[PDB]
Amino acid sequence: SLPGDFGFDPLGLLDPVNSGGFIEPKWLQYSEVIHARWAMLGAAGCIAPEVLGAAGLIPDATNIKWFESGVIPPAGSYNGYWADPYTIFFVEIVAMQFAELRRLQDFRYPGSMGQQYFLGLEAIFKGSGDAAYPGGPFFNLFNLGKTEAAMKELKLKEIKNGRLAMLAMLGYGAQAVMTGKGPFQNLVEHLADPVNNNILT
Amino acid sequence: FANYAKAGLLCGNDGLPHLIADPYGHAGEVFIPTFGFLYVAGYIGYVGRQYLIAVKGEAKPTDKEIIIDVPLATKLAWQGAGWPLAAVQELQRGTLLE
Amino acid sequence: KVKIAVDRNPVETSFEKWAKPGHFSRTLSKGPNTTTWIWNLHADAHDFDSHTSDLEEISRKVFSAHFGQLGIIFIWLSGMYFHGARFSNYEAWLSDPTHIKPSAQVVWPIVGQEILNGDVGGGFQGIQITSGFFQLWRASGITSELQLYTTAIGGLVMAAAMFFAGWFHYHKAAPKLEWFQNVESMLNHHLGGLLGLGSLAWAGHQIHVSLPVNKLLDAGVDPKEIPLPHDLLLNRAIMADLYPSFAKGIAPFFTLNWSEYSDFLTFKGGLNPVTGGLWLSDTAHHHVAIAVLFLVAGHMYRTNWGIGHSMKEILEAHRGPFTGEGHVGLYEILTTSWHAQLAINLALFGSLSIIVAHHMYAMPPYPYLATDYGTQLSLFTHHTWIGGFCIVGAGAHAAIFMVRDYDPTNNYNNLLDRVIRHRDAIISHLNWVCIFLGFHSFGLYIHNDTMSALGRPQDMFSDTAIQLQPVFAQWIQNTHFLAPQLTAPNALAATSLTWGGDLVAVGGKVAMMPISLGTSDFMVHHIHAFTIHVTVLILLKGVLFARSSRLIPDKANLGFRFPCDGPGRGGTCQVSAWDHVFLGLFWMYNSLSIVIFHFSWKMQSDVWGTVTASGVSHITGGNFAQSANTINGWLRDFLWAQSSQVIQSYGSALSAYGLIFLGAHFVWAFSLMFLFSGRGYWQELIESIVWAHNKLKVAPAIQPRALSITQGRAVGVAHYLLGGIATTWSFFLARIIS
Amino acid sequence: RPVWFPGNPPPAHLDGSLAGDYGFDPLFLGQEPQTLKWYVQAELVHGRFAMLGAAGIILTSIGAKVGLGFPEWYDAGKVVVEKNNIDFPTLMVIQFYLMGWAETKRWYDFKNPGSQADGSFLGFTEEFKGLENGYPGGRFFDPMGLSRGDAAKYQEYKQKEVKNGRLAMIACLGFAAQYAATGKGPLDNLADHLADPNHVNFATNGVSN
Amino acid sequence: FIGSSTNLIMVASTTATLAAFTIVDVLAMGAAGHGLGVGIVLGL
Amino acid sequence: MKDFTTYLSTAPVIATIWFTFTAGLLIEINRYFPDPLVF
Ligand SMILES: CC1=C[C@H](O)CC(C)(C)[C@H]1/C=C/C(C)=C/C=C/C(C)=C/C=C/C=C(C)/C=C/C=C(C)/C=C/C1=C(C)C[C@H](O)CC1(C)C
Ligand SMILES: CC1=C[C@H](O)CC(C)(C)[C@H]1/C=C/C(C)=C/C=C/C(C)=C/C=C/C=C(C)/C=C/C=C(C)/C=C/C1=C(C)C[C@H](O)CC1(C)C
Ligand SMILES: CC1=C(/C=C/C(C)=C/C=C/C(C)=C/C=C/C=C(C)/C=C/C=C(C)/C=C/C2=C(C)CCCC2(C)C)C(C)(C)CCC1
Ligand SMILES: CC1=C(/C=C/C(C)=C/C=C/C(C)=C\C=C\C=C(C)\C=C\C=C(C)\C=C\C2=C(C)CCCC2(C)C)C(C)(C)CCC1
Repeated sequence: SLPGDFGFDPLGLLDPVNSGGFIEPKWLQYSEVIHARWAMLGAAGCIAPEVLGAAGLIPDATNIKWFESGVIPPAGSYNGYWADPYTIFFVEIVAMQFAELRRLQDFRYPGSMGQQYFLGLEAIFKGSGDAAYPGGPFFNLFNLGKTEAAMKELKLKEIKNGRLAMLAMLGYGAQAVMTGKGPFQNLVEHLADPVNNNILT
Repeated sequence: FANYAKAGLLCGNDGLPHLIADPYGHAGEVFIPTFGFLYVAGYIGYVGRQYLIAVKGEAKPTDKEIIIDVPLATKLAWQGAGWPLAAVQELQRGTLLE
Repeated sequence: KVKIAVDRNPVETSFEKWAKPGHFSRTLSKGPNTTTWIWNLHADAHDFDSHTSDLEEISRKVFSAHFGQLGIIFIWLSGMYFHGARFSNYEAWLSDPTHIKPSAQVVWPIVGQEILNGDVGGGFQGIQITSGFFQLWRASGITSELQLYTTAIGGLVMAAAMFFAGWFHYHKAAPKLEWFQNVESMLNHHLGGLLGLGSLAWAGHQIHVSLPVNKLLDAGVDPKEIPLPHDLLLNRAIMADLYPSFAKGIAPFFTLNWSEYSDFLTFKGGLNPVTGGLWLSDTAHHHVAIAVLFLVAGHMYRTNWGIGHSMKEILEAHRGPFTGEGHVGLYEILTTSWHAQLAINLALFGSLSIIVAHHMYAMPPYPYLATDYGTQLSLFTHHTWIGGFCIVGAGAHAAIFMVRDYDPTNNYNNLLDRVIRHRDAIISHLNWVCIFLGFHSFGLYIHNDTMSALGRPQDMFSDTAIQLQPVFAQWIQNTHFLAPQLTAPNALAATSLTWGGDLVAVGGKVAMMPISLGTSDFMVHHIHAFTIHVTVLILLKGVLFARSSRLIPDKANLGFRFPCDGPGRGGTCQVSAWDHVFLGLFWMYNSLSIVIFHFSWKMQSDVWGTVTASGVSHITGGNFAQSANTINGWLRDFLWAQSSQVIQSYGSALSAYGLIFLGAHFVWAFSLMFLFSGRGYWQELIESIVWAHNKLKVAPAIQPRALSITQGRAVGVAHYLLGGIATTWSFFLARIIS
Repeated sequence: RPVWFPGNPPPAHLDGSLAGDYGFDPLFLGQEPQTLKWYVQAELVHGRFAMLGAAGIILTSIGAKVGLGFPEWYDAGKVVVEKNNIDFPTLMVIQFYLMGWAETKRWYDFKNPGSQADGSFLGFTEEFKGLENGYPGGRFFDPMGLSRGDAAKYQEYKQKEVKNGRLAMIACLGFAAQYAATGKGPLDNLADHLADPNHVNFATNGVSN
Repeated sequence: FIGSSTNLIMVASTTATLAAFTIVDVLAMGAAGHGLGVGIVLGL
Repeated sequence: MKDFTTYLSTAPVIATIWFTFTAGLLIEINRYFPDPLVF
């Protein structure tokens, strides 16, 4: 019934007999998807400057590696920002508090977020019975997957780009600790001398 | 040391202050404190008396020895301030003894 | 199919049962008529087996109970760190170990307690600690208090998480019986994840944090001036400079060129001469090996794939002629009885804590450990105790299994049956061997006292006159020091200086030196072995006849915990298994007490002291070998002479130890009232007192009752132990600190 | 109806009948209805004292930040005391008498609806009536008689009053935790933040607080 | 890297142990040959 | 919370909330009036 089912569970997690807590079918399909959606943001978001900068669109300052942005101060922090990294992290917490807890309240109560006023948006945030796939004019402006078949296939398309982008992030990290360079400088140096620029070296 | 010299206690050949326990040079050593106790002990005892009796008539009294009726106890607590005046009057009245 | 099985929301989480004491039993739930109620509800608070017959509910209770325990322990660990950060001398102690006394407690200024804040060094006034945290901290590479604060806050969070975990796994998602029975999986995960990955990741801490920071400190450079342990990670230039093989990175690892890692992964042994502790490099390699061993070991048992052993198969295989059917039936027992498991586990934990004491005695693993005699005596005595207790507990629960769980009809087992069928021979032989041992150990001391009193020293058991040499022990010592040459070539020095030579000393004090073994040592060991055999006699007799004997054939029906079966049969006082545990505790206390006395006298006389012009002055001047051969020698040269510092501890920082010295005697003696008497007297006393109450209308509804016979015994043994142990506690610490 | 934690339904003991009732008692404090009748007055008075106090700082502080005459709220007690003739112990004791009187009478209206109503005072009968736990009204407490005007007009103010109450209580404690973390006045804390808001936050000096 | 006495012996011990079959057998007898081989190289 | 308060009014809890009170009281009085052998 879940999309991305190619039958891969050595560890009997999704087995619904005597389930409890966070080892719940409804729950994990959710995680994987939200995981997928974030992972694809990170994958395309980590590289883009290193690429676009090298491409010569982005100035000399901005064109940094992913771990040199000021997330991990000791690996490098940026300067040229609207503010310091901590006056940001607060603007983050308030926002992600709102926009993650709301999303939790659709999971917890389907109908909720539809009733209690929220600057006109309460009309929007009704849900879709299914949690992972809310839609409505906010989160599906183009009304794509107009049929049940075309939707199920788009749900197939989503999870696979995701799972790939999650491994890609497991990539960029495990890669950055051993190399100490960004996964686009690793790629171009690997085009130049495939056997010299390698794990084994 | 200065505040025992001002108090005027009797110090022996030892160099330590000994105490006087009968009559009036050294009343405050024992004679005053003594009443202090018999009061506060009598206070505690008579509050405890008025609690156990006040429960006694209520189907199962044993529950009130454990899940103590706090707002009963805290009313008896203050009532137990004037206890010798009640304790005497109760010895008079003849409700004090079985 | 080993898999996650859980019940959803089995118990609602309102305070409806808090407000009802004794909810857990139908008997107590009715309320108190007598005061005995009060005791009973605390006695049986954790006794889940009598509450319910359901193995599921019990199983859910037991670990949630364990999550609660772990929460408490974290909170405890949190405590020590915080105080070590907030109320301590550690930074002062991280700059002149030799001349600062470790302190991590301050008293408030009221009621003269101020005097307890003693002259401990580093410009700080306080209580000298003997827990040994300061050395842990140096071993872990801790340099500043801030770090201790941060560790403390982490422990508090972990406490919260464990408490959450325990509520969760009972009130939201309680695992199913099936779950708890996945023994093979439990064993594998505990061996490989917990121990294996534990010592592996630790070894990570040791190789990346401990080893570098330690070398710079031992070099002598000011701790404030020492680089921070994350910069060791991102600047490996500092690590390359300290040990060269880092230049090659993790390449030598994969290429199997491990010999290049001989910089920080050694096998030298002995002590670090500048600190009197084991090499951290030896320890790092120790944990590295151990991690691999445990990791591969944790892949023995069958789980969700064909591969792996089955416990039941290995058990059912192992049978022979003399035993009949052998191990058969044991798996089923040890997958259905918590008691049996508890019994096993307590025996081996306990044994472990004692071996930990010794191995920590002989091989000080922390910096400036060996030379902090207070810490060393405290730790060895402590760990020797808790072991003691745990072993007796093993016996207790073994018997509880024997009474409550054993059912031959349903869960048969023959090993057990054959043991039961010849118990009489076992107990009779243990009896014999114990009288033997008693005579040929105590008897030797009495003989010595008599010969010494009658003016015949040439007839005594002593190195001078009689020789009873520990020839074996001396052989093994011989083999141990010569081992680095022949049987362990790659090892540079000995494991310990108490076997080898090379007397290593720090700050003018003796860290460690060869321990001579003579007649006196021959004596005390055989006393021990006597004491252990007696304790085993009591406890084994307790467990084997828990169910039935010639006197009481139906003892099994009467319970584990019960006083007697009357004055009949001539009199049947203390027949129960509990009573065996009862008496077992006294002999255990006896045995353990001679061990630690042995330890303390041994250490002050033959080992510890100051180091002068090419020579050694021991604390008690090697009197042991000549004095410990008579009871009078203990009485005078140990007890009488050593108690000096405790008895005059008044007016000082150590006065609390004098107070506790007296208080512990008080409480010890106080136990004797309960132990020597019986509740018949007490109940009549109580009758008269109750009269007096009723006369004044002050009688309680909860009818005042004397303690049960069993409770009298429990209170007795408890106060006896607490008194005894606390007295020895005040003794040693005031002694060794002063 | 609107709630504190949208989606999560409000607890039974809250009706939507009381002013500023947003289904918020996550700790089950005000469950037993008497013990909540008690808290609806604590909250009101707390908020009324807090409002007077916040209005009390917010005007002195601009008065000090408009002309160099008025003192900062922190060091503005001694400035009142030292400069002027008066002593501390007596004020503190005078206060306790008047506030003692004022409270001890409100004290015996919580337990007894219309107690002080009996005229047992200065013949003032009708002014010390009950009315509604938290709003006493009459010619003294509600001189203009918004209390005795209209049903809706008064209901809306209960709403206004508790909210302002709760905002002033927040506001006040900021004043108190802002002097603490930065050692300055609340229109120096406000001027510094308007000129360079991205940098002059807590992030600078004001820690987790 | 594909050359020295380190690797020559490792590949020989794996193919020797495997010769003595679903998914569970390969990862086992593969870890046997590697469980074997490592001691030969750290040895010789 | 009728239930939670009954628990807080249990014997062992009251005893402790009572003893920390009459302990403090006696520590407190020994602070501002230190070291008495009279009054
Ligand atoms: C399924 C299963 C099944 C069976 O039964 C068993 C097994 C197989 C075991 C299992 C498992 C699997 C796996 C492995 C998984 C994984 C996952 C992942 C990795 C995820 C990620 C995931 C991931 C993610 C989300 C991520 C994200 C990220 C992001 C946003 C980023 C961001 C950023 C950026 C841009 C920039 C800056 O400067 C930095 C940062 C800030 C950093
Ligand atoms: C919802 C909605 C609604 C409406 O109606 C419509 C619309 C609007 C359309 C929609 C939206 C959408 C969106 C937003 C999307 C997104 C996407 C993405 C971003 C993806 C990614 C995605 C991504 C991905 C896969 C990624 C991947 C990656 C990879 C493989 C990587 C690789 C690598 C590595 C590791 C390493 C090396 O050294 C380098 C490289 C070679 C580089
Ligand atoms: C660098 C790095 C790191 C680290 C890591 C480590 C260092 C780990 C290790 C780990 C390990 C180190 C593991 C191991 C495992 C092992 C095993 C699992 C084994 C097994 C074995 C067996 C199972 C056996 C077998 C056999 C034999 C030998 C004989 C007969 C046959 C058989 C087959 C049975 C991390 C990631 C954190 C981060 C990034 C970087
Ligand atoms: C002055 C003095 C003195 C002397 C004293 C004396 C000589 C005394 C006597 C006394 C006596 C000869 C007494 C008698 C008594 C009797 C009786 C008969 C009692 C009774 C009691 C009761 C009845 C009680 C009750 C109660 C109360 C009131 C409260 C609480 C509760 C109770 C219930 C307990 C001296 C020199 C020392 C010091 C100085 C001062």
